[PDB]
Amino acid sequence: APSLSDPNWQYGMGGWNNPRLPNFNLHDPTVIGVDWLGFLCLLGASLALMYKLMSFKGPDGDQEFFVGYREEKCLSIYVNLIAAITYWGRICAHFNNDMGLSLSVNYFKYLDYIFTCPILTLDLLWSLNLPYKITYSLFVGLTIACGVFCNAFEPPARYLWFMFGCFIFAFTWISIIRLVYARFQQFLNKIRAPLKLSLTLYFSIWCGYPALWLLTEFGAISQLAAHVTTVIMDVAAKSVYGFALLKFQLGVDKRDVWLDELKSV
Amino acid sequence: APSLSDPNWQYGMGGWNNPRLPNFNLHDPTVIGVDWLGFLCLLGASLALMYKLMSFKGPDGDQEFFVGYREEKCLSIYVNLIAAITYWGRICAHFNNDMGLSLSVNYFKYLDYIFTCPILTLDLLWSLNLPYKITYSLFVGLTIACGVFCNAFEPPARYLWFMFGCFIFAFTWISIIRLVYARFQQFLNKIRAPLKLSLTLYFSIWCGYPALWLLTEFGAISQLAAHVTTVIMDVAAKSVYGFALLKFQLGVDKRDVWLDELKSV
Amino acid sequence: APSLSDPNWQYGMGGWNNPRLPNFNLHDPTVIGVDWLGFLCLLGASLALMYKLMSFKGPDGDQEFFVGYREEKCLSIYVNLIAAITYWGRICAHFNNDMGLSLSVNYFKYLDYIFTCPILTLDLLWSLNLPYKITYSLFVGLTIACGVFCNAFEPPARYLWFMFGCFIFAFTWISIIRLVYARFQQFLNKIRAPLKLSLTLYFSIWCGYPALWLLTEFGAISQLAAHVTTVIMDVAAKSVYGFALLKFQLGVDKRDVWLDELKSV
Ligand SMILES: *C/C=C(C)/C=C/C=C(C)/C=C/C1=C(C)CCCC1(C)C
Ligand SMILES: *C/C=C(C)/C=C/C=C(C)/C=C/C1=C(C)CCCC1(C)C
Ligand SMILES: *C/C=C(C)/C=C/C=C(C)/C=C/C1=C(C)CCCC1(C)C
Repeated sequence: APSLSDPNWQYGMGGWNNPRLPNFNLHDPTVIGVDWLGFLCLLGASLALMYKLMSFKGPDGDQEFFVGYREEKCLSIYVNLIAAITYWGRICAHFNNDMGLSLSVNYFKYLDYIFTCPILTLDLLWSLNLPYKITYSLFVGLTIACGVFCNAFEPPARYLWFMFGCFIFAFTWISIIRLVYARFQQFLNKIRAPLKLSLTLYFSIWCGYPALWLLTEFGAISQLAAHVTTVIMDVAAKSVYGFALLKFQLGVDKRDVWLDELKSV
Repeated sequence: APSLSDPNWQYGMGGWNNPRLPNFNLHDPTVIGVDWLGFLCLLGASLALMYKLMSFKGPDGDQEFFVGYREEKCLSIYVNLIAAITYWGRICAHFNNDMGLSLSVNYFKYLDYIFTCPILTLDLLWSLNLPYKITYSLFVGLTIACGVFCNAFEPPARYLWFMFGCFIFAFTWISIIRLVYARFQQFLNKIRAPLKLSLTLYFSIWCGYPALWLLTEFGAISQLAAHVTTVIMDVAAKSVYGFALLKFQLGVDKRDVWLDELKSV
Repeated sequence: APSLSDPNWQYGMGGWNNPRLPNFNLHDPTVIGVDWLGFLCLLGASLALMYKLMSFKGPDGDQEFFVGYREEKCLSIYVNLIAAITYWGRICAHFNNDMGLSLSVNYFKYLDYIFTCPILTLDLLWSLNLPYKITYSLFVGLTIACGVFCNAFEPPARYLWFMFGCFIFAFTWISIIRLVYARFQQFLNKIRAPLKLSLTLYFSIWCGYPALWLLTEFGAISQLAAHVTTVIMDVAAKSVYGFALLKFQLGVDKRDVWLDELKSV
């Protein structure tokens, strides 16, 4: 009796077809332009990061492959490159008239984030030498899986999965923010306002994904606007972050007095 | 000519439909109750482990994030949490009348074990400082993949995959048991009978999965009884294990004389 | 309007059905024999590597589990074993008349390579102590994913994915070859011609995969010949490599003067 096809519901792209959202035309000029812009931004950021890292000769300017033997510094590059590949799929799907198996790369919403967000969290926590560097990465991965199930499934299980992922993300993100603030309250030793604004806005960009999902679900924001905003948030979250960290963890052993093991909060 | 739909066989939930097993009603009160109990047990165990670990301040009571900078101690928590998420899916599938895409979380038998058993084996071998700590984890993962293919496929390939996974598991488990006995014959220095009973019964719980599959396949044990027994075995294998290890590897560097590199068997 | 089924194209095994290639009879005696030979070769190589590694007692002949506590030496074994499992699936699919769900193990071309090539690259770069040991592993993985999408999708997106994977592989492989030549120009201190021939032919075997795909795509080489050549290339690339490295990185700490961190190219 159990089956994957409930005959009381409709299905389409990405799983359950919400009866209140109209069909989203993936072949609109706005969508093609925005996807091209996102792919170009991510690929350019990845190439520039790779050039700036591999070309670094070390603090004393004699160590070829200085970053090659210190792999944790390259963790940013992958986060961009994988994203670029995902966006490349979108471009391919438009050359195929947004048709057939080519859509499979981005068929399920938030699935592409499974291979990026955990690595971004891991690199952010490793760069600042913070505790629970992988535990929170796994928690973010489970959040992404919860979101994938939520967007794929029918209303009841969809909302239950959303709630599960929401508490997991809330706990992990509050913990990460407290750790990062504790670490950065030592750096302060003009920079204060810009640093605080950058930190709070970077946290807000992450917090804005579930807000966008909720706005899209109940017909507040249109699907086209949601797509454009999602592309902008992905670019802002991934491209800048690596460049911001590049001028910070270059030519260091990552065990300085500033970045020693966190003590007393 | 090749196709994924052999017209000489029937198909249903989880792949091939055995013509000798009746359809298993996933919407039975017993199944809902047992799945709720399993989810509650796994989630409670995960939360209690997380609280007891993150709250540990170190041997001298001055190291906040003592476990945060020693990640290998948290490897237990993930094993539970992932399991809980899997069980959460079951609960979601019952709120959706055991219908539609919601079943996809537990569509394929033993697939959920792919992300838990390797981590459990890795943590068990790392805690006791034993050799081949990852090789046996990968072997267990390949065993889980073999079981997934076995349950998914039609009789001939099903039995061949079962046989392959069976020898892999036999070799890996005998090796692990010999290593664990060699390590624990030093600890003995009242505890002997309880420790031996706990160790042998924990090994028996792992050994009982293929036995349950064989009993279910040939109509000895009913599918409902198999489901209840599988839930009990999962709880026993995962919830207790972490709590048992918690009072052992707390506030240590994991390189003591007892847990030095194994020598002479 | 978007759907995974473009009605202007045909579909079959592995995704898009090329209208210029005839249906490939997977139940031909040549295919069964070649798959059996490949499975036997990979499994025998894995078993012999495992026996020769686990049985090593260390440089001074007193360290049981010498390789067990030095895991990076076993990275070869997994590369073979996983491959064997994949080939096992093929054998299973022939016992099921090349029918039904059993084909799912090898439904998508190059998907099986996702879990082998990255590990092979990682082990090769780690054994010689070379930089970017994981970055190039991830690049090879993304190349394999690009190839999977290329073979799965319809002509336009297929060729675009092929081009993307082709540049990624070109960059990564030229970088790896330059690093390996730089490392091995120190070893030279009769061996020169055999070593150079082995190195260049091993690189050529890797370079020959996209060449085989291009030859198959445009009806130059027949599908049966492509299958046999692919099996031979897999055996040559995986079985020999581990045995070649076995007599090199046995009973060493992997930080000798020859294998110190690469300097000045
Ligand atoms: C580059 C892409 C990034 C950083 C994406 C991040 C995505 C999230 C943090 C998503 C979070 C979600 C929840 C907290 C609730 C469930 C829905 C999600 C997946 C959108
Ligand atoms: C928490 C869940 C756990 C520990 C599950 C463990 C499962 C196994 C050890 C399964 C083993 C199997 C075989 C040895 C043969 C093939 C069938 C399996 C997968 C049930
Ligand atoms: C044991 C199997 C091995 C080593 C397989 C290796 C495969 C490749 C290096 C494949 C490379 C490809 C490209 C560079 C272009 C796209 C097509 C591929 C995947 C065949």
